[PDB]
Amino acid sequence: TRPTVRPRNDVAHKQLSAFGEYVAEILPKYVQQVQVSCFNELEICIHPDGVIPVLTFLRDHSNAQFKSLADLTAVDIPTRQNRFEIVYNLLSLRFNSRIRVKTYTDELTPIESSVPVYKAANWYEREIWDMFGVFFANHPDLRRILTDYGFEGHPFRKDFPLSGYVELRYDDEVKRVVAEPVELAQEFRKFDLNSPWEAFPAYRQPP
Amino acid sequence: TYKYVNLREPSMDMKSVTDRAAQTLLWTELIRGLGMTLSYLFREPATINYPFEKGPLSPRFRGEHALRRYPSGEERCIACKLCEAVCPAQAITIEAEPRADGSRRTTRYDIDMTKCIYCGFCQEACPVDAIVEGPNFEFSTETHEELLYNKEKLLNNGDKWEAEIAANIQADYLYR
Amino acid sequence: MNLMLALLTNFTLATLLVIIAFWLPQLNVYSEKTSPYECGFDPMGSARLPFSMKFFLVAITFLLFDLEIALLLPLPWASQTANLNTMLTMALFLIILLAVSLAYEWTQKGLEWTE
Amino acid sequence: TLEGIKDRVLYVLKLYDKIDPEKLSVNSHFMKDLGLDSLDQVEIIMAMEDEFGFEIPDIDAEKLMCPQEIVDYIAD
Amino acid sequence: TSVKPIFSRDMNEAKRRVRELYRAWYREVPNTVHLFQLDISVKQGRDKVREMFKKNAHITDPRVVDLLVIKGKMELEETIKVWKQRTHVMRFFHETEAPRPKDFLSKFYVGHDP
Amino acid sequence: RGEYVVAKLDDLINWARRSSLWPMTFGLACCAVEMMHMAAPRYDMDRFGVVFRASPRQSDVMIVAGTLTNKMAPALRKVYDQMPEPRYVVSMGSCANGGGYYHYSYSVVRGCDRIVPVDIYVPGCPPTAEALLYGILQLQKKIKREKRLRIWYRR
Amino acid sequence: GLLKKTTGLVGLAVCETPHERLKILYTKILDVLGHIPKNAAYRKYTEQITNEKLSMVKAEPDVKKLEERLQGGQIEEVILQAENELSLARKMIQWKPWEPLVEEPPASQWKWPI
Amino acid sequence: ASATRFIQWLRNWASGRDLQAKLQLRYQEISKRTQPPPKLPVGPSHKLSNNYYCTRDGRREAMPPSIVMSSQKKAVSPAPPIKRWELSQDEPYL
Ligand SMILES: CCCCCCCCCCCCCCCCCC(=O)OC[C@H](COP(=O)([O-])OCC[N+](C)(C)C)OC(=O)CCCCCCCCCCCCCCCCC
Ligand SMILES: CCCCCCCCCCCCCCCCCC(=O)OC[C@H](COP(=O)(O)OCCN)OC(=O)CCCCCCCCCCCCCCCCC
Ligand SMILES: CCCCCCCCCCCCO[C@@H]1O[C@H](CO)[C@@H](O[C@H]2O[C@H](CO)[C@@H](O)[C@H](O)[C@H]2O)[C@H](O)[C@H]1O
Ligand SMILES: CCCCCCCCCCCCO[C@@H]1O[C@H](CO)[C@@H](O[C@H]2O[C@H](CO)[C@@H](O)[C@H](O)[C@H]2O)[C@H](O)[C@H]1O
Ligand code: SF4
Ligand code: SF4
Ligand code: SF4
Repeated sequence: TRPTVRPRNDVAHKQLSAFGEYVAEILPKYVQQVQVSCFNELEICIHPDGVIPVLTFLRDHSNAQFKSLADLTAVDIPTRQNRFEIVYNLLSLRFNSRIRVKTYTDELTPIESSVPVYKAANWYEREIWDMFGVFFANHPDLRRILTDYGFEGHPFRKDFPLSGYVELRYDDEVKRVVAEPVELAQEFRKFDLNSPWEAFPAYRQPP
Repeated sequence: TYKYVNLREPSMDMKSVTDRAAQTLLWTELIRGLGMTLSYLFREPATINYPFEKGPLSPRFRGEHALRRYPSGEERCIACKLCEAVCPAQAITIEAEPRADGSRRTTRYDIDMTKCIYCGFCQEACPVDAIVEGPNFEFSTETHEELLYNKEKLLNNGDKWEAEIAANIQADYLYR
Repeated sequence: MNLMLALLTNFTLATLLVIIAFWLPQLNVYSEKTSPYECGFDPMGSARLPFSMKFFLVAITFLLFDLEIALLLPLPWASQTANLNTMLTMALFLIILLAVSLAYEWTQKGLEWTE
Repeated sequence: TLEGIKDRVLYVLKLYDKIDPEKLSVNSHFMKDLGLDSLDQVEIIMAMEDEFGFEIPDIDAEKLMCPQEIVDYIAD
Repeated sequence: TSVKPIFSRDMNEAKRRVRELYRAWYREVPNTVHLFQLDISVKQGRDKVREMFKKNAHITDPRVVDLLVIKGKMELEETIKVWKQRTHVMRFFHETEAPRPKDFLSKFYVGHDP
Repeated sequence: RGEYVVAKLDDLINWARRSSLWPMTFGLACCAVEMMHMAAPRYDMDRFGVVFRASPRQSDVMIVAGTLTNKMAPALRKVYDQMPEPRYVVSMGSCANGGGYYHYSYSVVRGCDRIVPVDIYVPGCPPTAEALLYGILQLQKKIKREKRLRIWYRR
Repeated sequence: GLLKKTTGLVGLAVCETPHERLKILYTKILDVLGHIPKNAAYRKYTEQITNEKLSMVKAEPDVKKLEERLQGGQIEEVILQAENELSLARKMIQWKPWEPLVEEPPASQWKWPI
Repeated sequence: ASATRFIQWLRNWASGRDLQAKLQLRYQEISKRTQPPPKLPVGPSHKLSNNYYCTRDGRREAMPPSIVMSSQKKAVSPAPPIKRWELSQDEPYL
C-alpha cells in the first residue's frame, strides 16, 4: 500500500474476467475479443452485426441486467480501415457493475440503431451521426443535433480542422449573418510536445 | 441508508380533519408564507454600497495581469516561454533575443485578454514570478483593441500595481 | 354634461400621450427591427392560424351564468316589497336553479378542459 | 380526349423554356433529339402532373421520353 | 467487394431516390421563397437546386449516392420546417464573396495560392 | 441662448436614460451566473434603476453574457435589431469579447462584435459580479457624455 | 403475510399472487429454452439459473423471506425480470448467437495504441 | 444586529423562528483577513534514503489490458447482487 500508488483490486478483476468469458461463451457468433484493464473495466469487442443481439442480452439476461445506457460514443482512428469505433457504456444496478461494448464501422457502412434496446440511445446516435457521420439504420429521427443548420462536415473526425472551413459575421449590405471562408488574425500555434524518449516500456510495440 | 421524502398518511380523526378544513377555508398555510416575507421586510438588507464599498477578496484573487521587476528595477521575465506553453487559451505571445547587454529578455510579450480565461496557470508556471495576475478587476474598456495587451501595457501594470501585488504575494507564497 | 366632459378629458389625455410618444422620439425603422417577435427565431406559420379553445364549454356556460346576475342584481330593490313571501321564495328559487345548473355541469365533467 | 391531350401536352412542352419549339415534334426524343438531360425530363413530368392533376410515379415517369409517350400514358 | 448497403442495392435503385429528392426540392422552392421572404426568384432557387445536384453527377458508388440523398432529405426537412433561418437558405448563394478569378495570371498577381 | 438650452436638455435625456437602463433578459453561459449575482442582494442592480425585462421591445441594453456560437448568432442579431433605440450592448467575459477559451473552435463566433456593435467590454472568465457592475456604471457614464441635442443644434 | 401497499417504484404495481406468477413465468422460460440446441451455452446457463429461482419459489411460501433468497429486490422486480428473460429467450431463438463467429475483424482492428 | 427590541420581536414572531441566533449577515465571528503564516507539511516521499523512485512509481505499474478471450460450470454475474439498502435511523420518513 505505497501511499502514491493506486491500489489493485484483484477480486473485481477476477469477477469481471469470469463474466467476460461467460458472455463470450453465450454469444460466440458476435464476440471477437474480451479484455479487462488493470483498473478493472471489462470490454466486449463484437462484430457490428451483433449490436442488437448483444445489447439485448446484456439488458435482459437475468445474470446481466444492464438496464442503463450510461453513454454511447464514437472514436475516430484514421489508420484503421474501419476508422470509427462505436463504444457503449452500460450500467447494471442489480449487480453494481459496468461494462463496455465496442464495435466498428467505416464511413459508408450503416450500424443498426440501438433505440429499441435503450431509448437513451436516440440522441447519442444523432450526436455520433452529427460529429462523425456514422449512419444508424432504422433510427426514428436521424439528423444533426449539435452543429449549426446546414453545417457541412463532421467536426470530430481527426481530419476535420480545429477551426473548420467557414466563419460567420454580420454584413450590413445584405442585412444578415453570412458565412465566409475562415481567416484567423492569429493562427493557432501547433506545439510538438512529445518527448523522443519512451515513457512506458510495458506498452512497447514489437518492431 | 435512505429516507422517504413524501410517504405519510394524514390522520383521519375528527380534530385532524377539522384542522385541515380550517387550513383549506381560512388559508392558514398561505398566511404563514406571508409571515416569512414580512420578517424579511424588517431585516437589514445584504446590499453593499458599491463603489464606495467593495466585496471582499483574498490574496489569491486572479485579476488583471502584470509583469514584475526585481528590487533593482530589472525585469523578472527571462523569456523562458513556460507561461506561453502552458496557457490553456494560447493567449500569450512571446518573442525574445539577446539584449544589448547580452541579457535573455523578451521583445514581444502580448496577452490577448479576450482570449485569456484568467486561470492563473501562467503565474504558476513562471519560475521567477515575472508574470502574475494582480488584484485589479475594474478595467473594462470601450473598445476591443484596448484589451490586447502588449509588453508596454503589462510593464506599466506592474509598475502601477506592484505595491499591492508584492504584499499579496507575501501573504500567499508559503502556500505555493 | 359633467360625465361626458370627464370621459372626453380622460381619453383626450391618453390620446395626447400617445401622440407625444410617436412624434417626440427619434425613429430608425427598418425591416428586421419591426419583424414579429419569437425569441430570436422566425415564426413558423401565421399568428392568425386557429388557436384551439380548450375551455369552450365553460365559455358558453359563462354566457348563461352572466345573464343570471342580470336577474339577480335587482334583488336589493325587490327586498323593499311588501310581498316578501313571494319575493324571497322566487329569489331563492332562481339561485338554487343556478346552483343545480352548476352542479349538473360539474358532475357531467363540463368544467374539465378538453385534452 | 385523345385529340386534345396531344395539344395540352404540346402546349406545356412549348412553355418549358429550354425546348426550342421549332425542333419539337410529337415524336421528338427529350434526350437524343431535343437535347435534354434526366433532370430536365423530370422537370417536364412535373409540368404534366400539374395540368392533368394526377401523379406519375418515377417507375412510370422513366419511360416517357417522347411527347407521344406522354400522350399514350395520360390515356390511362 | 461484398459490402453492406445503406438503401440502394445498385446505382439503378439509387438514381430513383435521387430523382425523388429532386422532385421534392423542385416543388419546395416556391414555398421557400414565399415563406422566407427571399428577394430571389423561383427560377434562381431552382437553378441553385439544379447546380447542387449537378456537382455530384459523377458518382458511381450506390452507397455514396445514398448518403448524399440522406443528407439532401435532412437539408430539405430543415428548410420545410423553418428550422433554417433566411441566413441559412441564402448561404447557398454566397452573396458577399468577392469574385476569385480562376485563370493562372489572375492568381499569380494576387498571391501564392495555386 | 440656444446653446445653453440644448445643453441642459441633453443632461435631462441623458440622465433619464442612464438612470433607467433595462437590460434584456438574455444570457448565454457561465457569465450569466455572475449576472444573476449582480441582481442578487449583495449588489442589487435594481437599486441603480437597472431592471431586467424579457421583451426586446422593452429593453435598452443587451448584455452578451457568454459564448456566442455560430448557430446562436442569427438569433442574437435578431433580438438586438428588435430592440428600439437608443440601445446599447455590453460584452461580458472572454467568450463574448473575443472567443476566449473557445476562440479556435469551428462553431464559435470570435467575439460578439462581429455580429453587433459593442459599447463596453467587461474582461474576465467570468468577470466578477462587481466587475460587471463596474461595466454597467461605465456604460452609464458613457451615456452621460452623449451630446445628441448639442450636435443637432450645430448641424 | 400482510399485503404490500406499494412496491415503492413508480409504475410497478403490486402483485397479489407472486408465487403463482413466478411459477408460470419460470415454467414458460424452461419451455422456450427447450427449442434451443442442447449444447448452446445460453440454454445451459439460463436453465441452471431459472431452476434455482424456481426451486426457491417452491420452497418458501413467505414473500418477504422469498425476496431475501431471490436477492432481486421487491418480488414485483423479480417478476419483471422473469418476463424480460422470457422475451430475450424467444429472441435468441431467432438470432442463434451460439453459432460460430460470423467474421473476424481486420488485422489491427482492436490494437491500441495504434 | 442594530434592530431595536420591538423590531426583533416583530420579525421573530412573523417568521416563527428566533432569527437573532442565526443571522445571515456576518459580523465579528469571521476569521481575520490577515493570518499568521502557515508551515505546510511535506509528503511521504520527502526522505533522504530508502526512497528510490522505481519503488514508488505508479505510472510504470500500469499494464496493458488482460486478454480474456480473442479470435486471433456455473453461471456468473458481473458481481454479487447488490445488498438491499436499509431505512435511515436518523429520520426514516421526512
Ligand atoms: C408620463 C409623461 C412623460 C412624458 C415625458 C416627455 C419627455 C420630456 C422630456 C423632453 C426632453 C426633450 C426631448 C428630446 C428628445 C428628442 C429625441 C431625440 O433624442 O432625438 C435626437 C435628435 C438628433 O437628431 P440629429 O439631427 O442630430 O441626427 C439624427 C439623424 N441621424 C440618425 C441621421 C443622425 O434630436 C432632434 O432631431 C431634435 C431635438 C429637438 C429637441 C426639442 C424637442 C422638440 C420636440 C417636438 C417634436 C415635434 C413633434 C411633436 C412631438 C410632441 C411635442 C411634445
Ligand atoms: C350564522 C351562520 C353563518 C353562516 C355563514 C358562515 C360562513 C363562514 C364559514 C364558511 C367558510 C368561510 C371562509 C370562506 C372563504 C373562502 C374559502 C375558499 O374558497 O378557499 C378555499 C380554496 C380552495 O382551494 P384549494 O385549497 O386548492 O382546494 C380546494 C379543493 N377543491 O383555496 C383558496 O381559495 C386559496 C386562494 C389562493 C390565493 C390566495 C392569495 C392571497 C392569500 C392572502 C390573502 C389573505 C386574506 C386577505 C383578506 C383581506 C380582505 C380585505
Ligand atoms: C329546484 C327548486 C327549488 C325551490 C326552492 C324554494 C325554496 C323556498 C324556501 C322557503 C323560503 C320562504 O320561507 C318563508 O319566507 C317568508 C318571508 O319571505 C316567511 O313569511 C313570514 O314573514 C313575512 C314577512 O317577511 C310575512 O309576510 C309572513 O306573514 C310570515 O309568514 C315565511 O314564514 C317563510 O315560511
Ligand atoms: C345553492 C348554492 C349552494 C350549493 C352549492 C351549489 C354547487 C354544488 C356543486 C356540487 C358538485 C358535486 O359534484 C361534483 O362532481 C365531481 C365529479 O366530476 C366530483 O368529483 C370530482 O371533482 C372533485 C373536484 O373537482 C375531485 O376532487 C374528484 O377527484 C373528482 O372525482 C366532485 O367532488 C363533486 O363535487
Ligand atoms: S491566466 Fe490562464 S488563460 Fe490567462 S494568460 Fe495566464 S495561462 Fe493564459
Ligand atoms: S513571464 Fe515567466 S514563464 Fe513567461 S516567459 Fe517570462 S519568465 Fe518565462
Ligand atoms: S467568458 Fe468564461 S465564464 Fe463567461 S461564458 Fe465564457 S468560459 Fe464561461
